[PDB]
Amino acid sequence: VHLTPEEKSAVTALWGKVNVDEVGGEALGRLLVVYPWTQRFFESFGDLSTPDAVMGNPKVKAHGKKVLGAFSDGLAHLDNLKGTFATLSELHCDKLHVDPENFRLLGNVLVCVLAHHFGKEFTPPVQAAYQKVVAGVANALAHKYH
Amino acid sequence: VHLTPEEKSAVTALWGKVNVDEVGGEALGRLLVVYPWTQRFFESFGDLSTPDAVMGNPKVKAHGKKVLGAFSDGLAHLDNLKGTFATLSELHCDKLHVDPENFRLLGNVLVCVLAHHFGKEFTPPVQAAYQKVVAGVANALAHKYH
Amino acid sequence: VLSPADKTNVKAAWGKVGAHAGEYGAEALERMFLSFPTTKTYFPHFDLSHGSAQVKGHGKKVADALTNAVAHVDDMPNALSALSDLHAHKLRVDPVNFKLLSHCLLVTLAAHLPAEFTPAVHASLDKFLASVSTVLTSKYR
Amino acid sequence: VLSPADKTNVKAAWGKVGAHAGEYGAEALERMFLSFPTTKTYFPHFDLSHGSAQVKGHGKKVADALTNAVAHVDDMPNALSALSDLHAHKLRVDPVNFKLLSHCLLVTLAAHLPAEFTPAVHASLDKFLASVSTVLTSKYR
Ligand code: HEM
Ligand code: HEM
Ligand code: HEM
Ligand code: HEM
Repeated sequence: VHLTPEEKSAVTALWGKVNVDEVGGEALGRLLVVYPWTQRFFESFGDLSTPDAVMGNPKVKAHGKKVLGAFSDGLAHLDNLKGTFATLSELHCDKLHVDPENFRLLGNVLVCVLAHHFGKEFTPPVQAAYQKVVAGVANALAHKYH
Repeated sequence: VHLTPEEKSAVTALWGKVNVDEVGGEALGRLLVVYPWTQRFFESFGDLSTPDAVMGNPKVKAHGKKVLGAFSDGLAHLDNLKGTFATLSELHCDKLHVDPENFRLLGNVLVCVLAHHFGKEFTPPVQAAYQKVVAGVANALAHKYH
Repeated sequence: VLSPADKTNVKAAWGKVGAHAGEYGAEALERMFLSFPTTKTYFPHFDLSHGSAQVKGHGKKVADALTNAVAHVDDMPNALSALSDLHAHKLRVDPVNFKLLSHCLLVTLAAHLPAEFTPAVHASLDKFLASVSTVLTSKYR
Repeated sequence: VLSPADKTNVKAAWGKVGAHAGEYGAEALERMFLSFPTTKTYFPHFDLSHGSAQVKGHGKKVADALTNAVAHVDDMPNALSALSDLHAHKLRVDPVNFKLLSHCLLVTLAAHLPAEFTPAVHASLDKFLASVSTVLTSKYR
């Protein structure tokens, strides 16, 4: 993914403010609430009955932190996303058989979470940069389908 | 795309029986009728006002031939679909900006056309083989998007 | 959203299915299982073999549900609520799967009703199936 | 298909937008144009620059239609018929573009109404926008 220097600066500056212990959990929870068929993949997580149960799930938050970590990894290797996410692509595609549209949904909910936490600062140009990154990650994850 | 010898045989054998002058136009025509937003790409074709008008359009039938020719090309090079469709990918992605879901729709309507034409001969296993081919083609056309 | 023309097309074509309903239903499932093997995942405890009586039986259920949808075209959510519950709430079927079965049903219909499967009817049938899929993937109760 | 609670959530959330509906629709458009440049293709005759007055006026239009839709939640096809005509029949907008706009709208709302943008409201608005999108992309008259 090619980011202009200004874009990279914008991306980085906002990412420096993200609460690493919370955002991925927020994102994963919202995916499970907004697109409920995704719960099928996390039945082992326990109670996902309601919005509150989902958002309050410890397993959801723990897992969310792992997800965020993968996004941080991507941000540092935008040049080589397919290589960086090779193992995650095999897991998601070959083993779990997650439909690739789901990768797109999670990236978009992540964007909605950033907008939620950063309001004012999440300007159109900042969102545009983040849309490239998230499309990049989604494409790398779906590589095995390609 | 990898077809077992058995699958390639099945595909191959049926394809030699396809009316290359007509099947492509039927397929393009049905894409335009079934998913009408696709017509926006063929405005220069004239009268696409009614199913009747789409199906009897000379430009649709002529263009249909070209599309089918591309599928025949894929069949002959299942090996290097990506290499084979490189120029077509560039046309469709970077010159026309066709959303990739549209490639899958055309692939599926072709399948419907084959079923309509061959009746009982278009068996479940024959379809399965054809689905791998159509997905391979759509994936090769979408390459520039990946 | 279906046009009056759509509803008429659908009633006419589905009507021609008749007592073949179940057979057509079973064939569509077998087409799905072979073409998109990932769908088998939702049927862990089925005998998905070639002339499986389980699939034939299920095919009949699917076909009857479509007949039901046709005979309640104007108020589907109310007529298919129990099916939404099963598919959406209990099974949590990824919506992509509905596109696969819909496609396999269209293929089946094309292979069996050559005179009825005109571009206009193909268009209405696709729209109808997308309508049904939307109901079955939604949690509206 | 929307549940009764979805309907309540949308009405409530849309209520909080109120006076800013217009500014929000304009921002949503701007976000879409920047983030998904291919969408600009439908507006060749538009000044798509930052403070473009055209986008601002167009944002109002979009927002007014959503307000109407919220008001006619149980009756969208009837309410939006003219808009369906324009988008589906005249402009022939590819349905993917409705997902892009819907997403940009959610982002705008999340950005401006953080307290109101709870998981449940987010879920309800997403379904609402999908329903609007379905109406606008189908020809049924
Ligand atoms: C941007 C998209 C995504 C990213 C970056 C991502 C990242 C990850 C990461 C880092 C893990 C942990 C791997 C490990 O065990 O070391 C994981 C596991 C998993 N992911 Fe994702 N994921 C994404 C999308 C999804 C989606 C959309 C789904 C399903 C709807 C999904 C389902 C799963 C499941 C079920 C596991 C569990 C594997 C296990 O715990 O055995 N993921 N993902
Ligand atoms: C499997 C999918 C497809 C295949 C194999 C295919 C194949 C082709 C071929 C062989 C050409 C002619 C290039 C030449 O002039 O030599 C072409 C052109 C074109 N295709 Fe496709 N196509 C596919 C899907 C689509 C879709 C889904 C759309 C739009 C909805 C589309 C829109 C066009 C247009 C607008 C042109 C015209 C360019 C021109 O000839 O001036 N194609 N395609
Ligand atoms: C047009 C769309 C569909 C229709 C009309 C439909 C209809 C039905 C019906 C009537 C039943 C049986 C309920 C009963 O016991 O009375 C059923 C069950 C089921 N359906 Fe579907 N279905 C559709 C799509 C799908 C798809 C796309 C999948 C997943 C790939 C799926 C997976 C299942 C499963 C797993 C069961 C339960 C079987 C069992 O455990 O006995 N369905 N469906
Ligand atoms: C939430 C979904 C949408 C709604 C409620 C909506 C609403 C509207 C409204 C109210 C108008 C002007 C009607 C009039 O007063 O004549 C309009 C026009 C238009 N819309 Fe949309 N729209 C939506 C999505 C889209 C999308 C996704 C696109 C393409 C990316 C699009 C492209 C257009 C265009 C090109 C026009 C005509 C502009 C002109 O020539 O002035 N719309 N829309």
